[PDB]
Amino acid sequence: NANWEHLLSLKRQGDTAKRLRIEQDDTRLGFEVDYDRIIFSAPFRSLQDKTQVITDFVHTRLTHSLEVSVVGRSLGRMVGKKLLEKYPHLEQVYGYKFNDFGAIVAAAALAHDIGNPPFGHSGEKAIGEFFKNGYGKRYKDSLTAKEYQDLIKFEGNANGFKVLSQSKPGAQGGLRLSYATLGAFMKYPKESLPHKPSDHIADKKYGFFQSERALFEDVAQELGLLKRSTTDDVSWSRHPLAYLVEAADDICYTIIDFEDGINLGLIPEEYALEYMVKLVGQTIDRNKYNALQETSDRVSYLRALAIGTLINESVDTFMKYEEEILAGTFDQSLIDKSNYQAQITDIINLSIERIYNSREVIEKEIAGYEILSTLLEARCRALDNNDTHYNQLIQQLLAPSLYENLIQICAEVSTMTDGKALRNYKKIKGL
Amino acid sequence: ANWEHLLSLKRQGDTAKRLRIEQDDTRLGFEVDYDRIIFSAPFRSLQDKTQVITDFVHTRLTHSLEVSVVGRSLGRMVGKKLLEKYPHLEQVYGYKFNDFGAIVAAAALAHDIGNPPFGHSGEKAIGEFFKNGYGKRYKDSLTAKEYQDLIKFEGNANGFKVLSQSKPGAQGGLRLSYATLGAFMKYPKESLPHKPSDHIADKKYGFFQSERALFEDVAQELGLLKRSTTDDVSWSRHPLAYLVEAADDICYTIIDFEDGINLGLIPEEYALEYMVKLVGQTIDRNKYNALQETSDRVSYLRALAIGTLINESVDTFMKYEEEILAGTFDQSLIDKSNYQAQITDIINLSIERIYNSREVIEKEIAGYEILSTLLEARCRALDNNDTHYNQLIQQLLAPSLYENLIQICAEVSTMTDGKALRNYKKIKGL
Ligand SMILES: [Mn+2]
Ligand SMILES: [Mn+2]
Repeated sequence: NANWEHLLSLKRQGDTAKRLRIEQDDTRLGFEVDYDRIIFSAPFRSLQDKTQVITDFVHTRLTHSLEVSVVGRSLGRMVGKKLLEKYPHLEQVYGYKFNDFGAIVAAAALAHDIGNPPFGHSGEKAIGEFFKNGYGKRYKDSLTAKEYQDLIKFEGNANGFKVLSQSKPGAQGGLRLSYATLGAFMKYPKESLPHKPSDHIADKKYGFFQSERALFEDVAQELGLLKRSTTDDVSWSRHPLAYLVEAADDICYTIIDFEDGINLGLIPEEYALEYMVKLVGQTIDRNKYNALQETSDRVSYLRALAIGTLINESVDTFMKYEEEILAGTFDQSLIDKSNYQAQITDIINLSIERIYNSREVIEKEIAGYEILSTLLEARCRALDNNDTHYNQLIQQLLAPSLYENLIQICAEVSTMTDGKALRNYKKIKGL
Repeated sequence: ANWEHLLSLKRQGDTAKRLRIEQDDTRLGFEVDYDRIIFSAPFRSLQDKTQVITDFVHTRLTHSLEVSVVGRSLGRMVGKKLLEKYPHLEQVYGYKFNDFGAIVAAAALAHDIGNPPFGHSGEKAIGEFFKNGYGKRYKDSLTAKEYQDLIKFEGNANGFKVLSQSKPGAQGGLRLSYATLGAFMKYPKESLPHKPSDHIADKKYGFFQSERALFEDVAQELGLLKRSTTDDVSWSRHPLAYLVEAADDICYTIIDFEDGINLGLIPEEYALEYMVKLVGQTIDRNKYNALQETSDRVSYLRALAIGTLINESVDTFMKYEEEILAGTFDQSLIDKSNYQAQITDIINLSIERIYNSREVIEKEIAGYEILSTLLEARCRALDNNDTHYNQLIQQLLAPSLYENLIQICAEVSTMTDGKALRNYKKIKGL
């Protein structure tokens, strides 16, 4: 069974001595510094020019990441305060405070989208398609089964972990986030294989590439995560705070996708109160709602309330199943146990029908397949014959072990802004 | 002046006091303020608002987030020292060091939220419209202060308006805590008199006549010191305003320099030359030399210089803490820095190579045309709301005379750079 004293590790990669919570300066608390390191990092700043499914210029992945980190800070503060009541020795002996849990969830949430390719899950699938059926199929017999699985099922979560921890000359350990933050980041503590060994949400995807396996082994050992398999296919039970990072993300994309689609016209405004009345009625001020004269103001009032309702419930679900999560025996997400799962489901379904299957979004994702394939092919052909005049040009333009080279090409194409990607694609194509 | 009152948790419309000891620690009013700004439409609109350069990767949103991060750190470090200097603030009123960081962080997060597009040129295009352009005609129908609001339109005062604008069903706007609004107020003065002293608090003004009564309520709750010797009102800065200003000062000095270097406008060699004193005692030379990319090298130096400037600003603040509390502090915290010469060399280099570059002058020249055109259409429709064309302009751009003109200026100010150009193009047929 896992221990909250080890799960709240302040260790950073390469540390030679232990970091005790009591001995920290509260003005420079490890977990809070993690948040700043992310805000100021080049991968986070690049989210300015990375659009979500809809490209209205005011629907960015930076805003999503920001709002997920805010909701995440709330979730972790409230759970953190209840956990210190249950296990008083964590504050009495180890010096932990409730804002520590707030900070861990907030930093992991803030970073949760940092490694995703452009164009959504279509972007991930364009990359996988490239190595499964495109030019990149040629590498299959030179890679291990799990190196190849990293590629053909390329996963933005796992690319995220690489962005946060990648060593470079003069920058060992990447952003060097606290291990507790890295533990909460990891929604899927498993390798690419075996694929979907169970129906648990933690088994649905994978969380780290082969290139990062040794790194997460260090994190998992320090946190004391529970070994879920020892069959040479490593996987662990989720760090408890990872459920809150997931819940914050789930809450935001459920409610705020709905809001956005109402504002963009894709969802008639009538559905707003219809799908959300159960989630708001115990807290809504009817007088205030009927005075608001603008649709955007009405639906954002409803969204603030729906999000408040879901945070409060998610805290309760965590505390109820707290011992099962600590044992690694909790099989669902926090949101899967919500009493509003009927309402959440109808919301998600309407959002899919009217937004994610809208003609604009389908078009952006189809063009994304072509943009990502073209960039991957220019990179891989340059890797294969670095001697030609053209491939040396391509090398100066796009990038000035075989598996490490391929995964790095994937990481770099994935972290390109939409601006650099399209401009470089157009250049390659003569447009 | 008393830190008990300066740290007020009041929200607009309140009928009873808000005791710090009775706040829920997971719903603290100062931290709620941050989240309200983060989720607000005006803050989201900074996504499509460019700063000096249009690279899509230098937005007013990223600047606002980084100023707020540097402000949280300042508020935090200063807060602990204030609480150790004034222990009754914690043992009696229940304030905590994280409270100062939250106030500074919220005020800093919002500090650019009312700024017009196209930078300081945007502000001057709005003023010229009312001083010598079409808007000149209203001068005889407005008090001196009402007109001065227009001819010297100020992004800072527009930000206060945005944070507090009442609308049906939304009294008080974001309803931020009064301590946060105090921390936001860099220029607690009205548009007149114009630059009374050479003090930075008097270089600009901070609230329009439309918001004068709101800030009067704020200044009274917080117990700010009236420094005005006339009917013209003026207050000494809320002490935390010095930290909000310092966070902004540190970020635009160092990060503009970093941006200019990474963009290509400033040669790389100037990085170490201009920042060696700011980083000499904390830089790891082997780490630096091991960094291969210039971007990563300048990021390292930027993090180091900000670290030095934050520490020095905290020390400066506590050194002059009683003078700031008494409203007798005459400078910015960064004005008192030992690296004033390095800072000035850095600012003057950025001015020469970034702010006067051809690409920035053209954007500003174009910004003038865009803002003047939108202002004239809205004002002509205000004057003759009866014609078919002016009703059309009313539906597209906006679906008491001073109230109407200050509103038109606020709306033109908060338009994204994108909406400004598109609406400008429709008004011109493209
Ligand atoms: Mn997300
Ligand atoms: Mn600024």
